[PDB]
Amino acid sequence: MKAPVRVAVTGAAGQIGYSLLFRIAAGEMLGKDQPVILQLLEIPQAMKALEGVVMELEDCAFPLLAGLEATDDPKVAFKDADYALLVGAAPRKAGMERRDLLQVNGKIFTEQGRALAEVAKKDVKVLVVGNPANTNALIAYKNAPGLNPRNFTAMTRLDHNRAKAQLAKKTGTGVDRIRRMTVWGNHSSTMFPDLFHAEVDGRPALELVDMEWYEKVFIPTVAQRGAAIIQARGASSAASAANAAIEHIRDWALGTPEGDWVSMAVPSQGEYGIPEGIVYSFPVTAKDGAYRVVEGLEINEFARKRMEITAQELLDEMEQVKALGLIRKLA
Amino acid sequence: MKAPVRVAVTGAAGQIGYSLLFRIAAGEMLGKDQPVILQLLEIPQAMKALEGVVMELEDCAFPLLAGLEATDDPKVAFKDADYALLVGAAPRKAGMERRDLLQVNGKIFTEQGRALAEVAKKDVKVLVVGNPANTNALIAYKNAPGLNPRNFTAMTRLDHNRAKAQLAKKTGTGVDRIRRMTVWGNHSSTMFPDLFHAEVDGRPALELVDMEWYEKVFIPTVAQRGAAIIQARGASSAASAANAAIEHIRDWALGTPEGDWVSMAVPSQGEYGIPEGIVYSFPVTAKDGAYRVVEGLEINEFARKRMEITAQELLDEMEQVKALGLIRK
Repeated sequence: MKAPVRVAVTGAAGQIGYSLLFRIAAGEMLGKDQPVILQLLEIPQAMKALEGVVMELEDCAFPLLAGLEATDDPKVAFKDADYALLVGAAPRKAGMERRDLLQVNGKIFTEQGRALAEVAKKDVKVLVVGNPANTNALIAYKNAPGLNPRNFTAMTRLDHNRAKAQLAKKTGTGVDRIRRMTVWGNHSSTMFPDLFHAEVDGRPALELVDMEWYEKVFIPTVAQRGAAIIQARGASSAASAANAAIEHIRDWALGTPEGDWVSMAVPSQGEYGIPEGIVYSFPVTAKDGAYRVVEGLEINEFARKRMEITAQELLDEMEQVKALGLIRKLA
Repeated sequence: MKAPVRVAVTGAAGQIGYSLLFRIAAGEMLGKDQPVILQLLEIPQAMKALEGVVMELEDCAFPLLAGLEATDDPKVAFKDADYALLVGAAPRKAGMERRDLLQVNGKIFTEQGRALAEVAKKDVKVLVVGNPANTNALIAYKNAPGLNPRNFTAMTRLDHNRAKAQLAKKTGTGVDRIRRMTVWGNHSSTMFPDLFHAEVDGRPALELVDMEWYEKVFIPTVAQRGAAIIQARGASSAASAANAAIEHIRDWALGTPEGDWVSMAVPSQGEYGIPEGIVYSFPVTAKDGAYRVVEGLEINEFARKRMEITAQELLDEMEQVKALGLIRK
């Protein structure tokens, strides 16, 4: 009964894409009743590989895959898009330093932001996965005049899920009984996983674990988890990143469970005193493609200090992209 | 909710495994009401990577993942297993001839068949994915005394799906309207994709495409599709292979759609005159862990010829393993 929606995915031949696209086409992101048209973008040098990924998608005989098109043109990939998952960012290349990376990312997200504003649905839901996600999302929305800034988000859901997994393991409880986890701030080493409002089968997390464990073990382990995957596998955490992306879009589009919330990095409107405009991870609830920051939560000194550190890092990143003229102003 | 089932997967840190485990844990193989305990096997040198895969699975916070354990011991991985997906086979190392590969696979699938027979559930459902799948399944079940040979299968579902995809493309129809595709025989270059019974939106396939296209374009293209993916991506078709494994198990454990059938390589009981014992792909319907070959189908000359060629290849393969004393002569 449902008309197809168009889902654009960039970096489509890369490792995250390879773990992402099949689950999307299977109906895992937007529902088993929702046909999808996949509009896939790569850089020119990866188009040959992308055509291979297209063949594999065909070879799954997915009943919900109502359309499938690969392109190297963002204005084609984003045409009439209902969702856009911006996975492809500047590749790490030998010789490239931070400022070089910033400029390449600046070009990518300026171009993609502009393309989205020109050709996508006005209510396109955008998720930036490619690193540095929060600041790339800022560049994208600032260069998408005519689109609601709050339709641009960045992914902290992988950190959020990692935090839930660590808490479940420590408390010996099923991860499905962990609620109200929050990761605040930047998708970076300064992220703040918040246990002060989290619940384990209805019980406050900090009645089951102590502050020493929280500070000395939990926080660093969540921060280092991406590195841990690389050390073990010799490859980055593509499958769990793809899972997190699916969950981020799914919970935004289909809604968060009653009594629970999720983490999403979204343009700040001053909630919790976070500077307006920076893309900052907040606890949020969602219903029908719209989300709201969960306000009213008590913030103690431990939390405030960490929320402020990560806010400042985001402000520093913003100043650097402002200095490169990638955005005019934060406000 | 259903009581949890134990799903064993070998080669669990490899490419097919990486595309397979997350969708199993998400409930895509056995249903959204079916919790799964994943019991993962790797060779010792891959255990470090497998622990990394374990961490990634944890980091997905899957509500249905009721247990998760990694091991290098088949008797641990297969313990109380309800399903066993045998993905890891002999790796292609420089300097190894076919005979060397056969010896290594013989060891692997003898050991795993014996382990399954010793420690898995008596009704464990087994799917061999690792190449050469049909013959590896033969070695496995022949060395699995006390287990129903009919519970040992090999995967031709990827060829099946590729065939449906090609027919949908050619006819300009949705792949969801392709029914009754069959791939017969070996998962090899001699496999036979059968359009004589296939239907496109209820219409016989061969009323929409002609025999010239079938023989000259369709068959070679399905046969070469794995090579096509490698040439394009620089890597094998891991994600679509994983998808095919999931569907093979899903349609077997749950059931095939009314009026439709799927392809599964199963130990032959002489259906269609196919020699007995060899693991051969047939059209089958299934439900609740049991399949039945669709019998009574009209087999014309074009089909018969190709069905016999691939049967003979499997017989030759069987004679190879018997001569190495891998199964009883």
